[PDB]
This record gives sequence, C-alpha cells and structure tokens, in this order.
Amino acid sequence: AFENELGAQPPLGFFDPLGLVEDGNQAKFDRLRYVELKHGRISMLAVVGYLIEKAGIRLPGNISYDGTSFADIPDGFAALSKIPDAGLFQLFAFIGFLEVFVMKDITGGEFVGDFRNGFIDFGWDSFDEETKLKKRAIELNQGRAAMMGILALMVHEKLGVSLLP
Amino acid sequence: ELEDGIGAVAPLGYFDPLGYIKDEETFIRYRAVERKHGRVAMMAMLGTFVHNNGWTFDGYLSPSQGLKFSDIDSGIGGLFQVPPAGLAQIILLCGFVELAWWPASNLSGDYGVRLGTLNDWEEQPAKYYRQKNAELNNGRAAMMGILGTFTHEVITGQNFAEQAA
Amino acid sequence: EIELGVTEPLGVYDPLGWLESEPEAFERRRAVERKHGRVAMAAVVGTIVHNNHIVFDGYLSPSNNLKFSDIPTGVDGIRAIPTAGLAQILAFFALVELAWMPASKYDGDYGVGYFGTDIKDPEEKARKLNVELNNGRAAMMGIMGNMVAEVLTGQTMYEQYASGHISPF
Amino acid sequence: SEIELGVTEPLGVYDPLGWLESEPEAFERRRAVERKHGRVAMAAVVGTIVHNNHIVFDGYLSPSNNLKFSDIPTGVDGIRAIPTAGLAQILAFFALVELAWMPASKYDGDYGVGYFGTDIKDPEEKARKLNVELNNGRAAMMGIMGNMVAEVLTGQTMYEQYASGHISPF
Amino acid sequence: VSEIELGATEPLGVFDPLGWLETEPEAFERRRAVERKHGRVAMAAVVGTIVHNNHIVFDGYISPSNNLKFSDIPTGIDGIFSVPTAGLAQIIAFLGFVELAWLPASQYDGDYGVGYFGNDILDPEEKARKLNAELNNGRAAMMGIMGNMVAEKITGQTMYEQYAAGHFNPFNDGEGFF
Ligand code: CLA
Ligand code: CLA
Ligand code: KC2
Ligand code: KC2
Repeated sequence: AFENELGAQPPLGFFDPLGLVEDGNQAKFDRLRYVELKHGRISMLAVVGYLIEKAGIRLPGNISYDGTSFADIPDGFAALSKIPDAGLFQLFAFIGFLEVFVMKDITGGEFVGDFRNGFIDFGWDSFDEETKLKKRAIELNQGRAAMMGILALMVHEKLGVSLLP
Repeated sequence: ELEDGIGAVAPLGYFDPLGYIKDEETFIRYRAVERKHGRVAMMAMLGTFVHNNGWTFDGYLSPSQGLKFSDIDSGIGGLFQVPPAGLAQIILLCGFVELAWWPASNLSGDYGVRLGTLNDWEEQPAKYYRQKNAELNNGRAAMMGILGTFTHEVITGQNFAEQAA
Repeated sequence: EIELGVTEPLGVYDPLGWLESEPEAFERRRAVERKHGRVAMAAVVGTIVHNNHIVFDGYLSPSNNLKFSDIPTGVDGIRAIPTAGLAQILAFFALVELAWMPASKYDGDYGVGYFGTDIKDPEEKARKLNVELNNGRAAMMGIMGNMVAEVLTGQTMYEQYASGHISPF
Repeated sequence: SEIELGVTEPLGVYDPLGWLESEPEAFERRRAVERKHGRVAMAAVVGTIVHNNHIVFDGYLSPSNNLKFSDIPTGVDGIRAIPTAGLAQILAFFALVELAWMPASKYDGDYGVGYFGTDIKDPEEKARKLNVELNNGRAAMMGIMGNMVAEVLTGQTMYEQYASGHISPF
Repeated sequence: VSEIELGATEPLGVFDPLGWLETEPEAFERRRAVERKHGRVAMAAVVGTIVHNNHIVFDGYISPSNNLKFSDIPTGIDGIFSVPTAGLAQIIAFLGFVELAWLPASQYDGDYGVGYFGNDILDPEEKARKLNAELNNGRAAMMGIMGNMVAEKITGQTMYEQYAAGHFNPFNDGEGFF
C-alpha cells in the first residue's frame, strides 16, 4: 500500500520494520515524510556547519561589539555557552520566524517539502519528471545520511572518542 | 412574573411548601416584599463586610460630638451610635427616595434603572431572566446572611470583626 | 423635544405660559436650558472637587509663581488664573464651541451619545434625557445657591463646613 | 464605504494633489498606510506624554547592562538606550503581530477586535468613530513629527523644554 | 457557530495529527468539553502564577491557628501544598460544589448561563472569533503552565527566584546538558 513513493531504494525498498505507516493512512505518511525531510535538511546543514566549525574556520570579525570575536567561540556544544545571549536570542528568533512564516507551504506544492511558494525558484521546471524524482530522492537520502552523521558527531563529542582525524 | 418563572431556579424550582401562593395578586405582593427585603439585605451585607474589614472614612461623623468614623462599632450596634440628627437625616433621605424616587408602592419593583448594554434585554431575554433570578437569589442569600450575622452578635456578644479573631 | 423634561410630580410645568405661546422659540430655549444644565453640572462637580482639595501638584503658572494650591477653591478661583491662561481657555473653548460640538446645534446631539453609544430603547433614551434635564436644573439651582452662600458668608464651601457655619441662625 | 471614510468638516474631501481621480486604484493601500501611520503615531504621542510625565516602571530594563527604566532618555534618544536584545525581542514580537495576528496586508484595517471588543451596529455611529480614528491619527502624525523636530532643534526633551520655560521660539 | 469548527483557525486550520476527528466523531463533544475546561483552568493557573511571582499577596494570616501568613506561602509549585489541610479541604469542597451545582462539569457545551462578560454575542462571526480566542488562549495557557511548572522543577527555584537570579539562558549556565 506504500511501495515506491520516494522512500524505496535498490538496497532496501519500503523499509518499515516498526510498521508505523503500514495501516495505509496518507495523512500520517505525509506528516512523517515532512518530519523526515525537515530533519534531513536541518541535519545536512548541521553536518557541514559542525565540520567546518571544528576545522577552525571562523566568520571574520567580531561576533559582538563588546570585544568577543568568532574565533573565541569553541567548537561543538561548547559554542552555545559562549555565544552572546543577545546573539542566541537573535538566532532562535530568526529560526522561529522562518518556521512560522517562511519555511512552509502557503500556495500549495506538488508534494510535501516543496516550500517554493512560487517566489524563489532556480528552474526546477527545467528537469523532466524522472530528473525531478531523482533530485527528490537524492535530497531525502542525503537527509537521512546527514541525520545519522550529525547524531554520530554529537554522540562522539560527549564520548572521549573522536571520529575526526 | 410568576409565568416567567422568576425566582424558581435549581435545585428546587417552584418551591412553595406551605401553599402561600393562591392567585397572582398574592404572589405579586409576596414577590415585591421579597425583592425589597433582598435589596435591603444585600446592602446590609455589603455594609457589614465594609465595617468588619475596617474600611472607614477619615474624619468626624459629627464634629460637634467629637464622634469619629473610627469610633463607630462594626457590629449591629453601630448604627445606633450615630447621633439622632444623623439618623434623622438618614431616615429623611430614605423616606424621600422610598416615597417619591423609588416608591415602595410599586409592587413590580421596576424603577427604570437600566445599565445600557449591560441590560440588552430587547435582544437577550436570557440576560433578563438571569439577572432577575440572580437578584432574587442574592437577596435571599443576603437575608439569610444578615439574619445569621445578627444571631452571631446576639449569641456571642461580639461583632463579626472580632468573632473571627 | 416637547415631551422631554416632563416628569413627575410637576409634569408639563410652564407657569409663565411660553409653550402654548411663542412655540417656535422652544427649540432654542430647550437648547439653552440643556447647555446651562450641562455647564452647571460641570460647575457643581468642579466646586465639590475644589472644596475637597483635589488639586494638581505643581505650578499653574511658573512665570507668575502660581501653584494649583494657591488658586482659591471658591468663586475667586477663576480670578486667580493669569490672563494668558484665560486666553488659552477661551481659545480652546472657542474651538470646542464653534468648530467641534457647535452651540448652534440646538438638538444637543453631537454624536458622542451616552457614554459613547446610542440608547437603542426609546423609553430608556427618553428617561435618561429627562434625567439629564432634571439634573441640569438641580445643578443650576445648586451652583447659584453655592455662589450666593459663598458671597454672603464670605468663605468657601470648605471653610463654611469646617467652621460649622451651616445654620444661618 | 471606505472612499467616503475620513471625510469630515471643515475640509470635506480634501485632495489638493488630485490623486483620488488620478490614481483611483491606489486609494485602498493609501488609506491602509494612512490608518497604520495614524495608529502608530497615536501610540507614539501617548508614549511621549507618558515618558515626559516620568511614568516609568520600577527596576531595571536590563539588569545585566545595569540599565534602570529611569536611565532611558525621555526624548527621541530613548529608543537608542534599549539594548540589542531588547530591540530584537521587540522586532520579533511585532513581526509575529504584524504578519500573523494583525497582518499589515489587510488594507481594510479590520482585525476582528472591533472598538473595545464590540462591533458598532449603527452605520452612522461606526462611520463617525472611524472618522474619529482617522482624524486623530492625522493629528497624531502631525504632533509626533512636530515633537521630534522640536526636540531635535531645541536639543532637549519635552520635559526639559517645558521645565526650562523655552516655549516661545523668540 | 457549531462546535466542530471552533478551534480550527490559522495557521493550522483543522489540526488533528492523530486523526481522531474522523475516526472518533462521537467523542468529539466530550473531548472539546475537556479541552475547554482544561484551557479555562490553565488560564486561571497562569494568571495565578503571574500574581504570585509578582508578590501580589494578601495581608494577614491565612491560618492564624497555624501562625501562617499569606506571604509565607511559596509562590512556586509548593504554594498549594503549603496551605493547611483544613484550608485545602475547604478549597476542594467549594470547588466541587461549584463544579457540581453552579458550573456543572457535565455541561459539555460550556454554556453556563453567563456569556462573554454576561453578554451573548449575537454576531455569528464575532461569536466564533471569541470562542476561538478562548480556545487558543486556553491551549497557550496549558502549554505555559506546563512549561512554568517544569522549569521550576528543573531549575529548582521559583519563577521569581529564577528571574531575580538572571537564570534565563539554558545554555551558558552550568546546569543540565547545556
Ligand atoms: C544535496 C542536498 C539537496 C538536494 C539534492 C536538494 C534538492 C531539491 N530541493 Mg532542497 N534543500 C537542501 C538540500 C538539498 N535540496 C537544504 C540543505 C535545505 C535547507 C536550506 C533545502 C531547502 C529546500 C526548500 C525550502 C525547497 C527545496 C527544494 C528542492 C527541490 C527543487 C530544486 C529547484 O528549485 O530546482 C533547481 C534547479 C536547478 C537548475 C538548479 C540550479 C543550480 C544551482 C542554483 C547552482 C548550484 C550549483 C553548485 C555546483 C551546487 C553546489 C552544491 C553545494 C551547495 C553542496 C530539489 C528536489 C524546493 C522544492 O521542493 O521545490 C520543488 C523547496 O521548496 N529545498
Ligand atoms: C508556552 C510557551 C513557553 C514559553 C514562552 C516558555 C519560555 C521559557 N522557557 Mg519553557 N517550556 C514550555 C513552554 C514555554 N516556555 C513547555 C511547554 C515546556 C515543557 C513542559 C517547557 C520547558 C522548559 C525547560 C525545561 C526550560 C524552559 C526554559 C524557558 C525560558 C528560556 C527559554 C529558552 O531560551 O529556550 C530556548 C529554546 C527554544 C527556543 C526551543 C528551540 C529548541 C530547538 C528545537 C532545538 C534547540 C537546541 C539545538 C540543539 C541548538 C540549536 C542552536 C542554534 C539555535 C544556533 C523561557 C522563560 C528554560 C529556562 O528557564 O532555563 C533557563 C529551561 O531550562 N522551558
Ligand atoms: C443620609 C445621607 C446624608 C446626606 C445626603 C447628608 C447631606 C448633608 C448636607 C447637604 C445637603 C449638609 C450641609 C449636611 C450637613 C451635616 N451633616 Mg449630613 N447628610 C447625610 C447623613 C448625615 C449623617 C448620618 C450625619 C450627618 C452629619 C452632618 C453634620 C454635622 C453636624 C454636627 O456635627 O453638628 C452636618 C453639618 C452628622 C450629624 O448629624 O451630626 C449630629 C452625622 O452624624 N449627615 N449633610
Ligand atoms: C516586545 C515585547 C517583549 C516581550 C513580549 C518580552 C517577553 C520576555 C519574556 C517572556 C516571558 C522573558 C522571559 C523576557 C526576558 C527578558 N527581557 Mg523581554 N520582552 C519584550 C521586550 C523586552 C525589551 C525591550 C527588553 C527586554 C529585556 C529582557 C531581559 C533582560 C535581560 C538582561 O537581564 O539583561 C530579560 C531577561 C531587556 C533586554 O533584553 O536587555 C538585554 C530589554 O531591553 N525585553 N522577556
């Protein structure tokens, strides 16, 4: 009932060992796919953010007028304790603004996760149907891989073992 | 007013165990008496609350007699400490209102006191019924309360302010 | 209106007979009566506020070294205001009397209604209009009596009461 | 009933620029802009009066910055005194307000709150109060602009200007 | 203005992730009654917490026999448990009397005679808007009271103490994971 709808891959097809969507509810599957894609996008941003933050790359200048700079902010969870409280509030407020107003479907999309709203588009209509499905599958699987990768990075930050050379 | 079921609410509705009601005229007389008693007793209960809360005017009730407002008893004997000239003025005002402005002969008890939108009875008759029933029930509760207050002061010898102390 | 101001126990009280005679002037006469009633009600409230010593904290005219406490609470209070203050009062009320709420509008309906709203019930509206008229008449008599009492006794209402000079005998 | 709204004595339909006939299709958003500016200016004028009357909260606006509510300047420089986090909170809250709860894109200005929670049933009374709102907004716009310009030119806040007696500019 | 469309407003509309509106339609009346009841109780609770942590307290003794003042009652979670047992018995007895006689909890539609400040909203859209406002404020207050209680338990200090200490950033402090 839920075979080959962008979650199926040649290694393993419809893979639901818990049977959380086996009942065949389209709304529940749409909600789960929305959550999966949102987590995947956030995680594939977080993986590169963490990787280049731990590599020593820092935004040039000062993070605040009082004197602290981006170079003084450490890597990993320790960064959150050194971001200025005003800066942390601004980050959370910007993300909340995105959640409430920007990163949502308001005009109606052809699938779940399409937030274009007819405003920003780089030419997705240039792809054919097979190419569109391929790009969606690439995005989804990169999201899953990045979810597990950022989970591994956050786990190993707390562990004494590091996975980075 | 009998046909509207005013004063007959939950839990006991039309409650006349002694059969005092025989026609509409006797009900009108009894309801006028009950409504006047309820209004007087509600004012009396509010006055007792104000007295025993210690909220008194600052100054002299009768500067000629040196009687401050704080020298007046908060119990049932408080009014009898008012000088006879003050009692005469009170009785004169009460007689004037109850013979001319709010004549007691008006068995309907209606004197045109309308609070505008708070009595939007032309389009919310439910408000009219609710307010009439609330007035009657509060009057009954206040009658019982003032009787209980008088009984307490008689049997204990101390006013409500110091009975609870 | 003709029926407005008619109330028990007097009803239609025209001892000098100016209703059946010269009835075309009734509109302006009622406008004048209502205006005086409103003004006198405001004046009576003002006197009550004055003699209870509810005053603003500060200076009415710092250039004249005049405080709100220095203003007499009686009929001499209006005389203590500087000329510039009186001119400002006159200008503002010229605006509020010619432009806003014109005095030439004899019905008195300036669109403010009763506490910002129109009384939908015609009986309630008539009753409250009669209340306004009767209170205006009572306040006219009261303000005239207060002024005459202060002028004869030579002391403000606060001074009259505090001295115990109530009975004129 | 919006094109005839805001038309009051003594001017009636005052349009010296002729834009009610030149651009009849822009009137909806121009009226929306006028109403929004009027409301903002009315709030601003009340705020200036409150500030210059020294009606302030007791405590610190930001204890970390050691900034009392009384330490904020009363005049136009008071907005500067608010720290970055406070301005960010104001911006976030009013972004939420003016994009979701009372969207600025609603050009009719009707956000469901009515006048003190009520809908004015009488058409003439409702029109009268809408005209009152518009005229008050225009007066408040003029007043807030005058207050800002007077403070900038005199160099002192309204409280200081009144206390020093510098009222007549001659 | 029926009960099925109340509480479905922007931006979520009819927000039923569990799908219980379509699979359990007969229980919706009871569920909406429970939701509105909890919303009202939580709004009262949030206002009460705001009053407590602002130290708006009565003057005198709540229990002079126990030598207990109103100011001695904590402004946090432990405040209701600091009330004497007789006081709690009186409170629950009065609340039960109210909920059984004056505002019967069995009245699922929530129309307890009174309206919004005693007035019935004859305008259908305005009535629906105010009912939706009640429901949304109840939901927000449920979340808020839960958050306040959980934050007090986690931080170990009441809302007033937390605000006085400046304990607002959950990340820079030494407590917890962050
Ligand atoms: C590998 C990861 C990946 C992939 C494959 C995709 C793929 C897609 N995303 Mg997506 N996304 C990602 C990460 C990814 N995203 C992340 C991290 C976020 C969070 C910031 C988002 C947020 C996001 C939103 C909010 C939306 C999409 C949408 C889309 C689809 C429409 C693409 C489009 O407009 O045509 C693009 C057409 C082209 C011809 C491409 C133009 C060439 C680009 C602009 C230049 C880049 C060239 C350069 C070599 C690439 C560098 C890659 C580097 C950054 C790693 C497409 C399936 C939209 C959608 O579903 O609409 C259908 C949509 O609404 N995504
Ligand atoms: C109903 C609304 C509401 C509101 C206004 C608040 C308000 C507050 N809560 Mg709170 N809370 C609520 C409901 C609410 N709560 C509920 C329903 C619960 C669960 C019962 C909690 C549980 C809770 C806890 C346990 C704590 C608070 C805390 C706080 C305070 C600081 C919040 C903060 O900075 O976290 C910012 C967090 C967010 C904005 C949430 C975003 C989380 C995303 C999903 C991930 C963020 C982590 C991520 C890994 C890092 C990303 C970094 C990136 C931003 C750069 C603040 C007064 C904290 C506090 O007072 O301690 C100082 C605290 O410890 N709350
Ligand atoms: C019922 C409501 C009521 C009204 C509407 C009302 C109005 C007025 C007016 C305006 C028309 C005047 C001018 C006036 C004057 C005085 N009043 Mg009244 N008074 C009312 C009630 C009482 C009571 C209860 C007492 C009292 C007093 C006095 C004394 C003190 C005389 C003195 O100390 O010798 C004076 C001078 C006390 C008193 O009677 O003293 C024995 C006192 O007990 N008054 N009173
Ligand atoms: C726009 C409306 C608005 C809302 C709805 C709102 C809600 C909340 C809530 C939620 C219940 C909390 C918990 C909270 C907390 C703090 N606020 Mg708000 N706040 C608003 C506005 C401002 C402004 C203008 C300022 C300010 C401040 C602070 C500080 C001080 C930090 C410090 O100790 O320095 C703290 C702790 C000041 C500031 O951040 O200065 C750095 C300051 O300038 N806030 N604030």
